[PDB]
Amino acid sequence: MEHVAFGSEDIENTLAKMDDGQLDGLAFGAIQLDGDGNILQYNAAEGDITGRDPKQVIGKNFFKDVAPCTDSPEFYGKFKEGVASGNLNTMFEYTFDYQMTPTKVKVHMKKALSGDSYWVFVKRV
Ligand SMILES: *C(=O)/C=C/c1ccc(O)cc1
Repeated sequence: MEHVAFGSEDIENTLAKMDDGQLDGLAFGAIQLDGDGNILQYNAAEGDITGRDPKQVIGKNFFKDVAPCTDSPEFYGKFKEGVASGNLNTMFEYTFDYQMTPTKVKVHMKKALSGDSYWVFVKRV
């Protein structure tokens, strides 16, 4: 493992050092999105939760193609408000149910420290 707790206050600073391999050492799912919702990074824990193969989803649009069940005010609407504002820090439960067994999770979206990119962190509940 990497030693980082889900929901940690300074998670964006800790995950700024991780390349894709390091991200694969987290205890929770982690996705890095650009401001349009294209997938930049997608770790092994997330693939275990959702069934997606990480290298096959990087470059895809999370809200349009990968995760249409999240294209809603309750998930994508929060994301795009945060992108537009340039600030995002929200944690909520959600169900992932697209071409998969419905899976209840806790989601934490947080703007990355540098640049303009956005983390989506996920764990089972
Ligand atoms: C709903 O369509 C959710 C889909 C989904 C969520 C999270 C992922 O990493 C992959 C697909």
